[PDB]
Amino acid sequence: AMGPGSDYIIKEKTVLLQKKDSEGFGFVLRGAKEFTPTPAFPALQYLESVDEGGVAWRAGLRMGDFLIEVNGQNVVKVGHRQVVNMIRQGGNTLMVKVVMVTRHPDMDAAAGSGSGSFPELIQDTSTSFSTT
Amino acid sequence: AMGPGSDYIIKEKTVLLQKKDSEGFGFVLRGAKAQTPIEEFTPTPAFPALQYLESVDEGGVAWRAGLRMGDFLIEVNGQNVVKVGHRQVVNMIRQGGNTLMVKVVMVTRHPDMQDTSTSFS
Repeated sequence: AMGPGSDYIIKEKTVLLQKKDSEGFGFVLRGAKEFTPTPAFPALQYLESVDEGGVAWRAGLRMGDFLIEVNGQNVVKVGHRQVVNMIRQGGNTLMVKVVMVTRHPDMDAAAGSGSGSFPELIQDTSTSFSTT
Repeated sequence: AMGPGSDYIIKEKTVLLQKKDSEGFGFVLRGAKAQTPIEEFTPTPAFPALQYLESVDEGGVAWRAGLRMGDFLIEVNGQNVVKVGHRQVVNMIRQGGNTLMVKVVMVTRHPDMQDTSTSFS
């Protein structure tokens, strides 16, 4: 439809993690221990944090990623213990499909403007204030 | 408003960042370039400000003050930056030198109808 808003940007990625038996994947999983997935909250388990430089980090995962599938099994509505079970049953390899959801201002014209209805997302840019 | 709705959890924090010459403040700032459609921007619960933290260096100055990825910048050294374009916010941060007072907002959503964490470190 026409009009402005805060759109949902759904950024999806399937990631392969391979670790040593002596390692962790380097993330903290958090989620619920009747649910409806939505863009605002697309799965019950998500990454609370990702160790900088660990396996998960180096393979691309980041805090806030929602877990969609674990080793090709859907985990969108699965409880915490059971999702933890699947990562356990997968051993030193984990294929995980995740989504990052962000909101993004869309300045598309309102109805009656005669303009088109596609998103007009504002242009972002980044500037590092990192030490390195 | 009784009954179901869209739930936003908003947490506001003001922190004082003080770094050495050898450090950066320890975050990456991302947000809207100062181009024409930014004049049309109104802050909302879903999107409280035009500039936000794309990342925060683990263990760095911002991190130790508790800032994290996704925090929205509301104020920089007492000046409101909610509607301000990226270069101007960057310059405001630079003008503060090795001290940055920043007020941020973190917005989170609830599942649509408790939570447990498990470490994999």
